[PDB]
Amino acid sequence: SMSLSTRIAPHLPYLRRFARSVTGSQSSGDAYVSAMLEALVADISIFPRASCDRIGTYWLFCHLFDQAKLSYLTPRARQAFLLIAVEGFNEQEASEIMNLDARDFRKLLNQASIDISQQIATQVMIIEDEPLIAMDIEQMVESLGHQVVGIARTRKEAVVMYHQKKPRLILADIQLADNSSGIDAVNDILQNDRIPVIFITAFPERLLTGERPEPTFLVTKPFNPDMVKALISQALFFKENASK
Repeated sequence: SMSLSTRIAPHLPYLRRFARSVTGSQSSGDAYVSAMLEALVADISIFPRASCDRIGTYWLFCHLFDQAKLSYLTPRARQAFLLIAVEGFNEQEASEIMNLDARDFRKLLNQASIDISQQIATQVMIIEDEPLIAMDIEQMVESLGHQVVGIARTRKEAVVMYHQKKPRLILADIQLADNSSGIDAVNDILQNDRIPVIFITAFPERLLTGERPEPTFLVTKPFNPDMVKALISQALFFKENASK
């Protein structure tokens, strides 16, 4: 109940999502989460005893790896927007996580909003069979300034549409009509093509165990524009730095 592991274990799945979103890969993101657990073993008292379990876990993760530091991979401004838009913390929770005053944290969100607005708009292909979901994500992507080149509903459509339209980013549901894997479909479609993919699921924790190959970016349905905006922004940032 008070057991230190039981306070931390339920929050590791979502912490890997934050780690993957900040590092750019499962291998790098999951590695930081494991290193955090090793750090806690060396000195168990580094965990905050009066914080809420989830806030203490994220605070510790940022405390160990951000004063290769996290800021070298994703600037703190964009980390601040990730904590709100993806990890679901409020402004004070995230400020406590990043150990900052409200004035310094609000300045980070504005800088993050500036950096994203300077990003070049991309062409997005959506793989989604449910119309209400495809309608929603298509409207959100275009509202953020990006272009939706097509919506594939089945794997067969997606193979045709991908080679026909050659998108620069893919938003794909993990499950399709016949319970077929959207993850397998994207993998078969891309082959060695290095195209950023963001997967949509109602249960992201199932792909955040760290026990097997898992996606880097997970949009949670029900989603909201901030979540999609941040994850698209991060996918484009890592792709740009890799190409340059």
